[PDB]
Amino acid sequence: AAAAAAAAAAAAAAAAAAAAAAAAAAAAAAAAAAAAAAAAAAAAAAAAAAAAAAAAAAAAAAAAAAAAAAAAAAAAAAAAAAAAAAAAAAAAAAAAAAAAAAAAAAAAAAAAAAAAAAAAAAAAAAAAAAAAA
Amino acid sequence: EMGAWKPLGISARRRAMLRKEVLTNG
Amino acid sequence: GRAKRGLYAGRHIQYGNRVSEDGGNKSRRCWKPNVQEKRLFSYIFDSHIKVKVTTHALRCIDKAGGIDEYLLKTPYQKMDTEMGLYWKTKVEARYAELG
Amino acid sequence: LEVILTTGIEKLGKAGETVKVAPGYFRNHLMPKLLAVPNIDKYAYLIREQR
RNA sequence: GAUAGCCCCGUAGAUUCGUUCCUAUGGUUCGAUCCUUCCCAGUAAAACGCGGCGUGUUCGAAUUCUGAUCGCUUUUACGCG
RNA sequence: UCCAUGGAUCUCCGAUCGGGAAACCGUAUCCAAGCUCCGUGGCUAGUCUGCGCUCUUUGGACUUUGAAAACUUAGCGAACUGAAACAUCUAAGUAGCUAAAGGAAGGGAAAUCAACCGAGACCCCGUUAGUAGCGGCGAGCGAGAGCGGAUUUGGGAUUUUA
Repeated sequence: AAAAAAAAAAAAAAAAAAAAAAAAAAAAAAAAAAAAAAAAAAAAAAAAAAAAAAAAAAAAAAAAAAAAAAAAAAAAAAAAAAAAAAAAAAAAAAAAAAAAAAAAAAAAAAAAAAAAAAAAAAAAAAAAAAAAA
Repeated sequence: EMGAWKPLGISARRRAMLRKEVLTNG
Repeated sequence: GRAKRGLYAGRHIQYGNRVSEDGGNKSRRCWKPNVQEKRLFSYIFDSHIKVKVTTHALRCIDKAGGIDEYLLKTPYQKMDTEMGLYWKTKVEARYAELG
Repeated sequence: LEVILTTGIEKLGKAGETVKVAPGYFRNHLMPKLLAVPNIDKYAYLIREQR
């Protein structure tokens, strides 16, 4: 897989890297404790999204980014900053079912990280997190 | 916005200059 | 001039007249800012820390919520006292330790 | 000013309450005696976790 | 050896001199964004004293730089107006 | 001889390792890996077989300090003199002193002007004018915006989103 994605873009071919990293997402490498640190460096966080936005949902689904509530703040920030509110609330409900940051506390936790204003327009996905999501 | 929003978006002088350029086309 | 070692909150002595009440004489003088060497309490060290603050700076540390959570502010605005820059970077690195 | 109490004390509210107090009476005393804390959220957030 | 275009040295100039048209490429590309850093404020005013304003400072001084004190300003209705 | 290039040597103070009465007096470490050098152990002497030193040099990291005329920007900040004497005022934010900075520095793209019309960062040069304003309303101090030239520049954070 590394050799194939190297063929895709070490030669720096853009959509080739895109489809090949989607193929690695489909390869679904481990994400247990450090392989997830490898996978984010394979889906990053936020930024362009698009093909990455798939492996974002996917690396969230591998087990979860629940490795930390803090890294989970990083992941929710990525989802929000990719301006993908749909995938954002999706992965939100995903971790929620998947043992999230204890919504009976994660509610106020998101409240505080929102008063931090770091992830701002995801106040919409927060209205979801408070009404349905 | 929900409060007093971003002032008007653009620096009023960098809106007047642009409206000048625009209307310069007619 | 002593701010180079004090936490004077940018407060700076000012040299100007003093005007008499009736005759209108002008005789030079200065205005020195309030200065009350104190023993603040820093929740990082949890150990008293003795510095020469104004009262402007005192009230500011108060509002911001203590010497610690005041230190974590603009270095390019504390940039008057390089020893203050040092205070800030040290305390921030010790919070890093506690992260 | 106001603070939050890490323990109940006389002439003052119960343990887990937030209370308005005097500035010196907080800084010189009750800050180092470690009976109350400022209500910046970094500490507000640790109170309800000590409880 | 006296006042030189043609006595002399240079001088004009011509020239020689070192003055643009040009690098791929592996090493692997943290694989060209498979990264993201701290914001409502002791803040604007205010009173007094000062002063910079080319306008003695609020007997009339308008904005204003600063010392001590004190200190303001705002998202929410049949999922929508 | 001489020119150009490039190489050799290159005493001292200023001075910056320590002292200093300027031009003189005192002086590296740590660690690797280098042959030589100097004993040490081997007793098994087997490249007879091996350890641990040194002076040194390489090659690093420890080991460490820079100055100017005017200009600029600030911190201070005066009197003589003027008023026909003089205390508010002028001299003057000048003289001078100190600190910091670069070859310029600053200043800079509107919580700005103007007046219901308009303008459009910054400076610098004419002009408005010694006008208006200030001032024991005395002596003197004395413009802004606007018009003419020099300049010619805005850029970024905004992000319209898949």
